[PDB]
Amino acid sequence: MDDVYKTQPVELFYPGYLESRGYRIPALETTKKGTVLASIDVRNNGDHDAPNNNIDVGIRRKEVNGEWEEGKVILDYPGKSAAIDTSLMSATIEENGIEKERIFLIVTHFPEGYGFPNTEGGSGYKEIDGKYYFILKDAQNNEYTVREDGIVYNSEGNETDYVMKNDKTLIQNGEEVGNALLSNSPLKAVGTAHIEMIYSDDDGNTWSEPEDLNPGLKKEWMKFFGTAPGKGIQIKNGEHKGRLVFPIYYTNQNNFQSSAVIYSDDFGETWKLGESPIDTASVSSETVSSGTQLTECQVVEMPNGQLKLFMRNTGSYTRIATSFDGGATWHDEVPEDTSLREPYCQLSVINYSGKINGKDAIIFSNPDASSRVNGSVKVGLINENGTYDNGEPRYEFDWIYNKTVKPGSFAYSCLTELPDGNLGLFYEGEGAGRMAYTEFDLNYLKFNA
Ligand SMILES: CC(=O)N[C@H]1[C@H]([C@H](O)[C@H](O)CO)O[C@@](O)(C(=O)O)C[C@@H]1O
Ligand SMILES: [Cl-]
Ligand SMILES: [Cl-]
Repeated sequence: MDDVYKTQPVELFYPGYLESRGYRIPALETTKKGTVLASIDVRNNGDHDAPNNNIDVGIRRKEVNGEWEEGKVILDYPGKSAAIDTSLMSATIEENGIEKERIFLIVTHFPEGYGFPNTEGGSGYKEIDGKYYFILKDAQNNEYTVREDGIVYNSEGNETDYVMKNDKTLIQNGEEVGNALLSNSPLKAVGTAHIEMIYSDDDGNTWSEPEDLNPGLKKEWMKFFGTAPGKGIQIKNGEHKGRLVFPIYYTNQNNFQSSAVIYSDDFGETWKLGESPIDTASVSSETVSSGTQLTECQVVEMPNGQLKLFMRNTGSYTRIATSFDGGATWHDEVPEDTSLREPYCQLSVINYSGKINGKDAIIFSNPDASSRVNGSVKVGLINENGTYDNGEPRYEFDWIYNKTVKPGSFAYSCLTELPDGNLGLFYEGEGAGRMAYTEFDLNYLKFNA
């Protein structure tokens, strides 16, 4: 205790804050300017997942040597159309002679009446030539496409008297007749999972309008397709320096869940979908229908740029996948780590910028139990141990520290490194829909009660 740092937990979001009855799914990221960003599900109708819940994106900022600022809703869809599970990423690009910083946020989006349990398949788009067009359905399940200037075309390629604005509002004869995201609209969007993206150029003050990442990225055979909540990373070393890496997961036609990442090499302008660790020489994540499912995940980078994907799964212990091509593919051996008991809950893992006992290190946090209790933060030392049959080296984890930071209820959490080398933790567990945040140092993790 004598030399340890640990702040008493504070509530950043709670029932009633921003008029919301519920809050869930914490995400935490630090900017290059030292600002801490805390995004959350603004679950206005209660703690339940989609569907039947008006969920929005909220965020709070804490600049270096400053207080937590007021929370703001930065993405809000009509009715009970949900924006659920957010992920944050601070990333930079060498501009003219200025290294400029942009903050990325991706979130899963459902139209009204839909969520993970009842999602349909498809991207929500139809491809004509090389252009993807937003699909709309009438009550008779006929198909329409939104094209130039928002004009709605029918299945025969002829124009209707409908226009859809970018916020999915439907105009007919100069009158607003509905919104494509609502259960009561004459023309509805496909009831399927989207990943939407927003970005901020001013250290998190203001955010762009959502950009749908589905077209050309989500496979038509996918049903669920959504953000793995927490954070993404920008690769710092190796062949793929600068690549943005965002953990996601999806389901195929058998509703089997598979983890993956989407990545960008043009600073978020375009995105590509990498393989799942489910995808091997033997197994295809498109057609698999049995075995261990891999769902929510987080990614950390090795000293040479090698990627490690930590995955929530239907097994007892955390699964870790290894990528040699910046997340495009994963080594076909995906082992457990018997030091990371995994009771089917989201986890957090991050890179640590400084050496710990002369080694590069990562930090891990999850409920270390057979249920969502005993929130524990672990420190992993990185050790080389030979190379692969290929040329790339082999990294292993030494879990030296394993500190309980929440003996009672503990669910979703997200770590981040503070500008001073300390650690922040945005976690569920304090009860009554309260989203808690605490700070501590490495000595707090070394202490063994
Ligand atoms: C999009 C969505 O629904 N995400 C939710 C996930 C998924 O439902 C599961 O990963 C699917 O198996 O699970 C939670 O319910 C949970 O267990 O805390 C909360 C989270 O918001
Ligand atoms: Cl302890
Ligand atoms: Cl509760």
